[PDB]
Amino acid sequence: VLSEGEWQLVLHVWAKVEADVAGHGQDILIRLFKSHPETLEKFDRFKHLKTEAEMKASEDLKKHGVTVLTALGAILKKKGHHEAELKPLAQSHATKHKIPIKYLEFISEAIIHVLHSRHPGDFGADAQGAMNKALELFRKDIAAKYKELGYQG
Ligand code: HEM
Repeated sequence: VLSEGEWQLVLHVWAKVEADVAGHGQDILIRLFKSHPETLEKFDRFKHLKTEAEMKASEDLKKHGVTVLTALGAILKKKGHHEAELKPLAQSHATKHKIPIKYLEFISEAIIHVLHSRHPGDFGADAQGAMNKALELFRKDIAAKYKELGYQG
């Protein structure tokens, strides 16, 4: 469980992300695709993008970035009590999108990197630690749903 003070740190920085959801969403998906190219191959709708400049230019990619961060924000603000938000997400990602749990670890890494770049003063070691915990809690819960369904892997 995170403590109340750890959840404060997480939601303090997130309220800054929400100042520019679209620009954060871009940076994170682009970081993921460059760091782990195999993840881009899961997206039929972005597979054609070949360079970072092409990624940056895509309005559809920027739109999806907002989709992703908006779902994550709704989860984070539930401070652990995120059963109803997380279930639909685990089901589509396991059964329709076919996303390994490992790739959720990759995009967690991408989120922490971007937060670090954009918000040093609100993202010191204590905040990074809390955010890491929050994202581990997100993964652990997702992984349990995957296991139930037969997808752990
Ligand atoms: C922070 C973790 C993530 C969140 C919050 C998340 C959230 C979402 C949301 C809310 C949607 C649209 C509705 C749905 O189909 O569920 C979506 C679609 C999708 N996600 Fe994720 N996602 C996450 C991680 C990933 C990762 C790591 C991958 C792949 C490497 C992935 C692949 C997809 C694909 C393929 C779609 C369908 C895109 C399209 O064709 O419209 N997701 N995701």
